[PDB]
Amino acid sequence: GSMRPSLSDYQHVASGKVRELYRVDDEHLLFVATDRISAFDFVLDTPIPDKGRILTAMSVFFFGLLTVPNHLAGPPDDPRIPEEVLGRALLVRRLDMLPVECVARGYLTGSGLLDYQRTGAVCGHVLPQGLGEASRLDPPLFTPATKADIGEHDMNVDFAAVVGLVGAVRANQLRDETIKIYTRAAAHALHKGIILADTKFEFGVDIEGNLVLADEVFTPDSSRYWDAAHYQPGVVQDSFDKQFVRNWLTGPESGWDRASPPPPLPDEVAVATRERYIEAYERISGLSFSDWIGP
Ligand SMILES: [Cl-]
Ligand SMILES: [Mg+2]
Repeated sequence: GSMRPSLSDYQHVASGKVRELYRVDDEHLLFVATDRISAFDFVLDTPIPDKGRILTAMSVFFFGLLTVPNHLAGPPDDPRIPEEVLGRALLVRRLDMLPVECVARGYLTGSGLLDYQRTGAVCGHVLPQGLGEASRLDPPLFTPATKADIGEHDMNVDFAAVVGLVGAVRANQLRDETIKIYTRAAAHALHKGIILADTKFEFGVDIEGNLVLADEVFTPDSSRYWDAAHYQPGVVQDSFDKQFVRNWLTGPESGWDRASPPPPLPDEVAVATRERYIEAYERISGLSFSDWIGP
């Protein structure tokens, strides 16, 4: 119950599209989720109320589910967390981050599908003929990418590229852990009626050289969430979380031409989206979001 510090007491160190990172001390960071939401590669003007809190709750749930070491350095109510960001910020260990976007795909969609349609391959994996949109990939594929321009899409790379980034043995480890963790999480979600079609992890290494899962894990921003009840290979699957937002923006009311920066969302669309996040979280975790901490 020690008096919580102000966020202004920490040094702001980086800023992403919907996340923020603060230095707490030499060895610790504060990892903050905002209520911002992105669609069609735009951060939208309208925040989704409680999104940050809900996605934080989701990450914490999955870190608990998985056996691999992770960057969490205290509980979700740790006194080092400012009141202002309570429930949407975690106290974490500083790590030497490995510059590889560790992506697993259990299903063929997005840039993976496009690469396959162009080349017959994805990230060095030569796939069977006859696959298409939302085809199941079994075993799941390790489809690493690297971050690029401020700017552009992530660049899909092959295993050799990853070896050149982190070392042969470490690259093998990245591959193995990514597939293992995705496979476990995917089966868990599916059992609850939610497909995790793919996911992106970042790992770092601690002072001793151990691999440590960082960043956020298995959120609908880092993973494609689909409703299993409606899964049909061969057609584009709806985003579990973002479909109401997408339909509104590209629909009759928005007055926005997606083929040529989107307008604000109706409040009713934002509240409905908040409800979809809570549904995803509760169904997957078996927990109640009402028990999740807040200011
Ligand atoms: Cl993709
Ligand atoms: Mg997050």
